[PDB]
Amino acid sequence: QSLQDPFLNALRRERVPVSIYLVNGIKLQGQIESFDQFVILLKNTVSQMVYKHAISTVVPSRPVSHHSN
Amino acid sequence: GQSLQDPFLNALRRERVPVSIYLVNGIKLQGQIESFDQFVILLKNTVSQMVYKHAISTVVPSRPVSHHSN
Amino acid sequence: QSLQDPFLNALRRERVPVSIYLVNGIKLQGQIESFDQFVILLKNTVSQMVYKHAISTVVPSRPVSHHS
Amino acid sequence: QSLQDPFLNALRRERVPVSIYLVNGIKLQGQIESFDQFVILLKNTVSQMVYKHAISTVVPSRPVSHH
Amino acid sequence: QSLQDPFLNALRRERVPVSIYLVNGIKLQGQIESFDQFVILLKNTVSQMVYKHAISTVVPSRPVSHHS
Amino acid sequence: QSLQDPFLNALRRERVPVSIYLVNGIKLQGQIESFDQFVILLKNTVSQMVYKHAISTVVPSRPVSHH
Repeated sequence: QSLQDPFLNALRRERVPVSIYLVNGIKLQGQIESFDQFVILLKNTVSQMVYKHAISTVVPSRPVSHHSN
Repeated sequence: GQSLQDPFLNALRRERVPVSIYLVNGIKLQGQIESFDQFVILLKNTVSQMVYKHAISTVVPSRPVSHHSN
Repeated sequence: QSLQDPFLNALRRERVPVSIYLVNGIKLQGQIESFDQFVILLKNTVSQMVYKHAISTVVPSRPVSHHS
Repeated sequence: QSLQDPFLNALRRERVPVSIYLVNGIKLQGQIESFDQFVILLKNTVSQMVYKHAISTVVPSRPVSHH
Repeated sequence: QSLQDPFLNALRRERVPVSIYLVNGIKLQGQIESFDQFVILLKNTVSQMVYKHAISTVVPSRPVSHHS
Repeated sequence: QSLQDPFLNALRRERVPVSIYLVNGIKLQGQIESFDQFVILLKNTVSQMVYKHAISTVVPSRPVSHH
């Protein structure tokens, strides 16, 4: 019904490398493993739990089609 | 007042105007409002980037946008 | 009841130059056209939309009667 | 909530000079005129509306008997 | 059932010196007078009100039993 | 279903060293001692309380199962 879900779900389903930018000026990288009401797991060497409230932007490494409905 | 978010974001969208979104950390994002909902804005430029409104300070159009109001 | 609405309305009605300080450090300038539960529209050249969650303090440029 | 209203009320009544520090490191000064669920009106030369969500700490300039 | 209340109660009655670190990096000091759902009153020379939303970490100066 | 409960529980169960990056860019280390809807207890040399609203990301120092 909303946007968050399909956007993250395409990125993950596609295992596309993404960048996640934090409010503190840090730039995380890796693939979107899973997500939540509150968190995303970004997979790199380890799984890391990023809190949505500390996220500024989510930026794919390339155009991902069909981020649909 | 009334609800001002939608009529403003919608104006910027149908008119495919270039905007600058400013983050709470004082970083500047550019592009066009592709879509938006209760929590996020999709800013199309070279890709689509999901921006969380909670991380957004101010939205600025690059030129005046008519009505921008219901 | 609330203070935020009588206070802003007086600035809007009397169309006074205000300085909106944001949590980053940036000092916004201009006039308040309208507002909302979540945003203020500050005008100068363009109509720009501020989220209240990023505002620290609203300072009038000159004294305003913001009574009740 | 009920630890806050009595603290600010006491400050306001004594018209005590206070020091408001914001989540960004800036330090505001003046007197508490009014307050709300969301805002404090700190009076200086002008009345300035401060959002609580942007404040970290409110510091009395001298002791104040609260609740 | 939470940890945040037994944790602050323990520090309170024990009057152990704590260090409150703020979201921005500032370090407050003193003893925990009382507390709320939204605020903590940190006493030293004066009673200062700290907003929890601006608090990053609460670090007691000595080990404390904090159970229930 | 919560994802932050299994992840935190696994990390704690295994007593694994983690790094907690705060909304200010400072890194905290230790082991997860317990946790709340609002806080985590990071055990290092002292039992310290970290608020979740000040946490960017939680980083296990080595791969963990989190089945």
